[PDB]
Amino acid sequence: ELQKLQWAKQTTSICCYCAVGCGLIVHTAKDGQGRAVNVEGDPDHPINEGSLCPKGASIFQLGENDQRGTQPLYRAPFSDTWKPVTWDFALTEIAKRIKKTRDASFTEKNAAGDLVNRTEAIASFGSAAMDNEECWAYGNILRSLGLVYIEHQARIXHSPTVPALAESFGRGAMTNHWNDLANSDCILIMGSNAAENHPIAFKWVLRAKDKGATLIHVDPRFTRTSARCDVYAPIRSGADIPFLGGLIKYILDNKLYFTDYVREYTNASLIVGEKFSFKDGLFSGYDAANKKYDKSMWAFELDANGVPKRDPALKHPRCVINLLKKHYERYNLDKVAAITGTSKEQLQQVYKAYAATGKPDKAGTIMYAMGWTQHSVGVQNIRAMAMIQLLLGNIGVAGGGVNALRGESNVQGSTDQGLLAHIWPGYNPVPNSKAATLELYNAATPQSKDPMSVNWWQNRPKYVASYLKALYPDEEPAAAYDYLPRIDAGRKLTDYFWLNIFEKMDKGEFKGLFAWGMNPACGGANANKNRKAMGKLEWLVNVNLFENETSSFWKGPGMNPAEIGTEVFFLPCCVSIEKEGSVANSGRWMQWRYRGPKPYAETKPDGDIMLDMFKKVRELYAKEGGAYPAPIAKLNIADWEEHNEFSPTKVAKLMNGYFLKDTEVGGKQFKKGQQVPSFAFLTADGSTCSGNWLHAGSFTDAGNLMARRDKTQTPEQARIGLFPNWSFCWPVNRRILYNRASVDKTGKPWNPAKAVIEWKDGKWVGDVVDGGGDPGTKHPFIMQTHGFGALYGPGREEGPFPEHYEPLECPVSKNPFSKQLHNPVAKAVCDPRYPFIGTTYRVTEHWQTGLMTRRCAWLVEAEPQIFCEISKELAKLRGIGNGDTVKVSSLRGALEAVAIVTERIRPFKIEGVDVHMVGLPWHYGWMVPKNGGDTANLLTPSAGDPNTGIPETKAFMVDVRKVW
Amino acid sequence: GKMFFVDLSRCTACRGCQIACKQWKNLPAEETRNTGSHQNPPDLSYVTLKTVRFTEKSRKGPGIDWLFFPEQCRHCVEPPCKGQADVDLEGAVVKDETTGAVLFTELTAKVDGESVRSACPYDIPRIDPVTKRLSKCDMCNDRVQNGLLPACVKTCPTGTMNFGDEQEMLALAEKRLAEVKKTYPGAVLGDPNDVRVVYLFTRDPKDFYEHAVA
Ligand SMILES: Nc1nc2c(c(=O)[nH]1)N[C@H]1C(S)=C(S)[C@@H](COP(=O)(O)OP(=O)(O)OC[C@H]3O[C@@H](n4cnc5c(=O)[nH]c(N)nc54)[C@H](O)[C@@H]3O)O[C@H]1N2
Ligand SMILES: Nc1nc2c(c(=O)[nH]1)N[C@H]1C(S)=C(S)[C@@H](COP(=O)(O)OP(=O)(O)OC[C@H]3O[C@@H](n4cnc5c(=O)[nH]c(N)nc54)[C@H](O)[C@@H]3O)O[C@H]1N2
Ligand code: SF4
Ligand code: SF4
Ligand code: SF4
Ligand code: SF4
Ligand SMILES: [S]
Ligand SMILES: [W+6]
Repeated sequence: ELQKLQWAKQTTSICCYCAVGCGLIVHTAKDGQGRAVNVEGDPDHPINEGSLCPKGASIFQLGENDQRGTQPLYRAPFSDTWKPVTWDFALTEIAKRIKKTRDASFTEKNAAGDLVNRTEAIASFGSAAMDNEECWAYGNILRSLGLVYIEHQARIXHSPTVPALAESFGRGAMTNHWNDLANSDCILIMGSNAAENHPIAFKWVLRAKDKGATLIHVDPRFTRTSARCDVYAPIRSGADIPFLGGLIKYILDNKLYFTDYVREYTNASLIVGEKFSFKDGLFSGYDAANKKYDKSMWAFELDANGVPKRDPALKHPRCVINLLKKHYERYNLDKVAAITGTSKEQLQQVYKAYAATGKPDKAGTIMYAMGWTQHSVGVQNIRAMAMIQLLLGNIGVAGGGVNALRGESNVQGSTDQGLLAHIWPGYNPVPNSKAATLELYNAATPQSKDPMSVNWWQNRPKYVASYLKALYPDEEPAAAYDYLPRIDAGRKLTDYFWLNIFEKMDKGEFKGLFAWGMNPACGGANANKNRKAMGKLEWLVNVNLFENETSSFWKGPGMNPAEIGTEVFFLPCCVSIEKEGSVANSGRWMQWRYRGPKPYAETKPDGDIMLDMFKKVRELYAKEGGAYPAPIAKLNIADWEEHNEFSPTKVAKLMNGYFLKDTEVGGKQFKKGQQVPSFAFLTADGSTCSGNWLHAGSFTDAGNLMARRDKTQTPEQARIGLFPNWSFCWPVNRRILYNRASVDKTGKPWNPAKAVIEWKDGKWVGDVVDGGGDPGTKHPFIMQTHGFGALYGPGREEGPFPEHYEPLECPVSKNPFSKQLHNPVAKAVCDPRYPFIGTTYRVTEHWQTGLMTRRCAWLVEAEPQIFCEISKELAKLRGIGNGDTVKVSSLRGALEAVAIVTERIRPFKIEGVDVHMVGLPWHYGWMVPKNGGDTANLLTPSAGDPNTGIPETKAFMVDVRKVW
Repeated sequence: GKMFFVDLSRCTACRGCQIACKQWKNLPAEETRNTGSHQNPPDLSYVTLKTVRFTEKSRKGPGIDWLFFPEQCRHCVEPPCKGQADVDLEGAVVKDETTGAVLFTELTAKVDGESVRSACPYDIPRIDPVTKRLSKCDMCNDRVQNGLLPACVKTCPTGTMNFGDEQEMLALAEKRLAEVKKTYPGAVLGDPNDVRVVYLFTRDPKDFYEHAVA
């Protein structure tokens, strides 16, 4: 016996940091009745096998931390101190601020006369840190109250992926999963620092190398990742599309594509209409006035029945494949080497290694995260990766895929539950003002006349109706549709997003803000503006683990509390290991975790906080009346609680869904009250409810599949590491998406030694088949309208093929690929006093703004202060020595940091001129610790673009000067 | 006896091990500051039994060779620290018969601490300025006796850290050296006959740290 763990109860959990989803074991004193005594890795968990990086390994110090919030705090207008208060007072006075603001601001109809039933005076930020059941309930609370300005983290790092991959494959998700990396023959890490930012992933990456894989890192900087790769290839900031376009040309020229895969499973054979063209950096249909394309000019030639025409011989000049060859012929090794700053020799090595996976029995994977996509062409970067993977036959196969690495532990889930302004749960769009009825809403879904095209989104009416039955089970869907708010069809979508919320806040156009599980005073670009802007709120609610730069912005640097009238409520929530629920990892694994210690002091789970808060609003409306009360009063919250508190289990069951009456579906009989066994059995006629159609299958009559801890595998499952009985992944436990593309038209794997699925005597064996049907009878991309993986993608704002448009403004004046320098569908000053390219990035030991990890002594011990990494070249130019204090300044602000002079950073050669890059971590802030430094977002700009709404935190102009 | 095999060709310098060592023993954090390096704490101390040392070496072409060294007591088969100290008082330093762990006890407060550090060819022992006790890595001996991996080994995500019976681990180190040489031709095992913590270095051990090897 170990004395430390003797007498303690042992429970399982899931790490509260990144989207790898490592398992924990928690030991809690007094057989569960006290505090945590130990937290370490779960040896039985198939992803981490007991391993933890320093963040996961220090969760004990996060949880049993004496700096944590103990009870609600209240800050009165113009006050200069906190005042401790009861939960009763806090939630009561908050409910009144919500009701007072809603009643005064609510608008039933917009100016144009259309019903919108919303308030625009309240906005919410957060959060990927909440459990899936909490994220779901939170969004529905905010929308029942009529909010439209609902955003979180996902805007920055996740939102570019979703339309890039949806256009390409039919879904926005990461295509494979972590364990599957071990099956790859060549791993290209580009726009990712996975060894630092997804550390347990490198378990599987190195096991790939053990079996013969080549590891390639493409990054402007040499990192801890680069140290363990076979090839490090430097790239100039923003030169990614040239890099990837040259690889496409290389693949085509050298005939390294997977011919049969390309002909059968991509849109290579489809005939594009005569109205498509490209010249001098512009596609056809360009409107120079409105900076926009007429995309109908990009449409396919349709046959008699409305189906795009196909030449299987791939000879017609307007075949996608022939147009693709033509488009990328400009991306020769010489031009690409010049702009990327990668040597021709290294380009050839990288291209050769990776394009070799075009062999049917070889697999290549691409790993990317947020680093490379913080600009207006980020969507087209990811498109290029998808296109390469399709040419090589790497989509649907083991060791292949586009592994778009999710950031936070539940950013997949928080996005899945519709905590962005444009989506409901299950990626059903938020209605605009012109979707006047449910039938009109449902009318927007494209149909296919191809009988081999499953076109699964035609089932959308079942999903929207089932969702509406979950919130308002006593109403007809068509009636319930009118309760939830709608955005204006007139306005650009980006008016409702992250960056514009800060803009509107600065104009005094919001009364209240929820800062729920976020630290925007540090995480928002242009921090000086945001910090000032928050002083123009009437009230602010911060729900958080600790006091922070957001909760206490009013006594931040340069701020006078007496001049600031914002009323602030701080509500302390509990840590991950003090509550029960699920989190959805990057591979869509929806994993259940359990309560170890009880909540610290008087902290509460988010579920209890939000539910209590809503109930008080509900009470106020019941006794006072007010603005359009029906959405609030009728909302089904009884399904959300048990024994007087938020119930994770019951919400999860509602999210899965259940039959509201006896129902026949798909030739099966179902009784009232039964759990819906999959989304295939949902209905549009009110027979079924389901809070999220993606969750249908996750919690059935067989019980909670998310809580399965079963490592049982068949040989073929174990060979590639599917672990199908460990937890549950959407959709319906399909671990590798698009897996029908991994077999020929008889159902035989391209690579039998790494089979994903296989037709074996009447059925599919291995993974769950992504789309039912005998071999050869269905197109493999079942969420696409036409059924094919899209090389040519005419739904994208910037054009159907990725094209280099310079994302760097200041150091560049000419585009070597065309006459169009910048993105033609998207005001940088470039003041000569700031000649260096600043960039921000992460280290292994800190998390996000550092709110959490700056409170953990062991992590501060390893990384105690903000630093500034520079080359020997820039150090010599500016007379900076390793470890000197430097001042980094921009048009937006200034800070001090410790200099780190390293050969890991080198100058860029841009248009014949040396241009220096300056690297900062964005993990620091003024509140804690002593001498740590403040946020790198003092320096960053907040001028996004009307397409993405993303600020440029990866390339912004600065100066660096030595201080004494 | 038990042994660690530490394959430094797989290390990402995540510092999982550094943190996990402190979590298991509930060790205090030092006061640190950045002096132009990711390395911190700068050195082993009474309260730091393991730190990851970072070294940058120029190479031809882009990038560097970035060398990482998670430092700990080598648990010597013939421990000089015990040979010293046994001069002043036996029982200050003992060796576990079953595991092969070399263990400092409370009686180290009574011996010549400074002298015991000098006797160490790896410069491992550290002194408490107050109680004069000596501290270092204890092989997580209690965990090992209870059939658990040491904290730093279990936490490691890359397979850098390996632990087990001495014959298995020596067999593993020989097998792995052969495989690793195909990528790093100048790879060597550190003092493999003298110690119970066998590092595989990708090149000259002294590049990783001046006391990497005896
Ligand atoms: N340790 C740790 N891990 C984390 C986090 C954390 O805070 N700390 N945060 C999590 C979250 S929320 C997210 S979204 C992810 C993000 O994960 P990453 O995207 O890996 O994060 P970054 O370090 O910001 O950027 C990755 C790399 O992009 C490189 N880069 C910069 N500009 C370019 C460019 O133009 N082209 C290319 N090819 N590369 C470029 C940077 O040099 C950097 O090495 O990390 C997650 N994991
Ligand atoms: N310059 C620059 N800016 C960036 C980025 C960058 O790379 N560079 N990255 C961007 C990206 S991708 C991201 S993800 C954002 C992140 O920005 P934020 O999310 O604002 O960052 P933090 O608040 O540090 O994230 C962790 C938060 O989770 C909270 N938390 C933890 N557990 C719980 C819980 O159970 N309940 C609740 N309610 N809260 C909990 C912690 O209290 C803390 O506030 O920053 C963005 N900003
Ligand atoms: S932060 Fe990510 S890699 Fe590290 S322990 Fe947690 S889930 Fe695993
Ligand atoms: S935990 Fe493993 S990979 Fe990470 S620094 Fe320690 S030995 Fe290296
Ligand atoms: S490394 Fe030094 S302290 Fe550790 S057993 Fe050997 S001589 Fe003793
Ligand atoms: S074996 Fe135990 S005491 Fe030694 S470094 Fe590892 S965790 Fe620390
Ligand atoms: S995120
Ligand atoms: W993120």
